[PDB]
Amino acid sequence: RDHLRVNLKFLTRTRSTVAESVSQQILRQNRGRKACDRPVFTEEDFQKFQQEYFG
Amino acid sequence: NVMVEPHRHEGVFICRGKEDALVTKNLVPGESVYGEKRVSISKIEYRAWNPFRSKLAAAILGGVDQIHIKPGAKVLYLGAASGTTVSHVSDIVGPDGLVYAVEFSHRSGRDLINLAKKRTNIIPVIEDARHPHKYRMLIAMVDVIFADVAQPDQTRIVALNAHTFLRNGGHFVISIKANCIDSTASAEAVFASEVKKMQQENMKPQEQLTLEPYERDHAVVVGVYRPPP
Amino acid sequence: THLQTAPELVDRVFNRPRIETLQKEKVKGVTNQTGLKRIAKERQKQYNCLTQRIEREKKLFVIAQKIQTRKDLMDKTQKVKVKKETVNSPAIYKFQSRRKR
Amino acid sequence: LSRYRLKFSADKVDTMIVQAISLLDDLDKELNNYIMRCREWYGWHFPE
Amino acid sequence: QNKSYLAVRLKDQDLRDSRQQAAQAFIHNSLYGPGTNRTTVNKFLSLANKRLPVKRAAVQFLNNAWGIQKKQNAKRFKRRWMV
RNA sequence: GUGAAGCCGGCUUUCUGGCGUUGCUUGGCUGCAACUGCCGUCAGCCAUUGAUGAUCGUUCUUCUCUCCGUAUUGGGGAGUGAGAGGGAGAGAACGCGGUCUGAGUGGU
Repeated sequence: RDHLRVNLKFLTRTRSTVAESVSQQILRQNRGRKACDRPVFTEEDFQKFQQEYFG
Repeated sequence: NVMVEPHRHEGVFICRGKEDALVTKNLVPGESVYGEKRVSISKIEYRAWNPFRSKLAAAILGGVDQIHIKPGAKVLYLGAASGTTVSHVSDIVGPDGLVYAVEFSHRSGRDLINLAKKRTNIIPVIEDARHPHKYRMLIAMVDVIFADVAQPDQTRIVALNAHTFLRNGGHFVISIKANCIDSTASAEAVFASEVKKMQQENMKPQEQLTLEPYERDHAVVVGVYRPPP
Repeated sequence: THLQTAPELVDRVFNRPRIETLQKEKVKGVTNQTGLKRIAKERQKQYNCLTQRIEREKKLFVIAQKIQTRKDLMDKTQKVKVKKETVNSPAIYKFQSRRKR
Repeated sequence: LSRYRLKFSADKVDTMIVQAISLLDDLDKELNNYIMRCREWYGWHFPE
Repeated sequence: QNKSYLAVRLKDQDLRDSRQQAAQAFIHNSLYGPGTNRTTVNKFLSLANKRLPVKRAAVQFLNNAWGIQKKQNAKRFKRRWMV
């Protein structure tokens, strides 16, 4: 008996995946905590104002 | 409640259900080597193979085409350490096969002997892999050489061992850590240099796979030694 | 062609059995559709518990350091704050250098 | 050869330390049970 | 994904070693890098011309890459000058 | 645990019983054998329970099967048949499950 058709249906239809938020949290704990392991107003506005207004 | 799927590599299975685990058939039923959990199906017991701790398991889950470790095969294992990966290899080769576990560290050697007591197909060799002539009496001609020594001249160590104990047409599986070979060079640059050095001896690398999800800066190279004309 | 497997199995990198393997082997265990849904739900529960325990570890690591950092403050030696406390990290202090007599 | 390399000898092994003191407790429990039987059975003849 | 899988011939991927390149760069900066006292061969050979009984110009008087557009305008101005 | 009802045969032994099947034979309603195969008939003997306890108690999946056969979508029955599940005892591996603190004390 040839199981190729049956095996293909069971190896493809049952498709499931863990979330990205789940996977990324697991992979960072595996990394470790050691040092080697772990990874609108400017000064121009203020300066020019005090020259013109209070200078 | 478990459903078991055959894996593409003979002697390896994959276990689903409550657990997402890659498993091998237990050679010694009822025994756990390093605390791995076991499941039974009906009569047949399987042991989980941790990809985070082992590098061969990571390569298998990474999509490697060939591992060449098969039932009834002789395997020379360089860098046995405590024997976590050795125990799974002993499962695959079965009673017919033999595993030669070479480890230089004394503390890791004590764990091998306890494991070797319970498994008849494991032959412990507490020696230095840089001198294959110092243990030639114990090892006959083998089929596959696995090297996981993580040491800068790994290529020369394998070649010395391959010349003495690996048959013509035999295969080798080598794990390379990029930062161990050279810490400052890039990983892909380091891996290509080792590929060049393998070609200098009569070794033909046939494939290369990086172990990104479970490790970092690691690659596995599978090739043939002295290929037949 | 090089892997001798079906094109659909190329997508699943973790297990892609060969053509001759597939027509000579049989999947073992639960094979009914209703059981497979129950199988899928078990995966979510275990992975969620793993996620929850990991996040608990991260918080407990931070809490222990802050209590330890507060304990270091109960010292007469002069100190200067170099960083403010945050949710993830405690405040960092540098102490004056005197040998313990 | 592996035992020789790891300095395993008959003197260095401490398994007999663990075995002896486990047996030493077992013999004490056995001795207690049997002595009570001598005192109880012979107590019906000479309780004093 | 076709991008993940790559097929390469054994002899082509052999390229220059990055470790070797760093070794060459160290020699270059040690001998001809910033902080050294180096001159040009044209200037070095022109020191003899300044001391001769009859002074001459630089050994190589023309600079090829100093200017190209400026060179053409000088020729244009010259032709105008003869009228 | 319940508490009064169950079961109804054997061996000798005539009528030189019949009814049958299964193999070989046969010119022939021919013979030869086998039966752990049925229905008798004719007389004789033998044995013939229970308050000192009659009667009555099991889930699933399957096969070894078997007989009726509704043989076509069947049904039953007998299985020291296998296991699954439940109860009791004896072992092995693993888990709950995580090993106080850290610079001051005494004399003068």
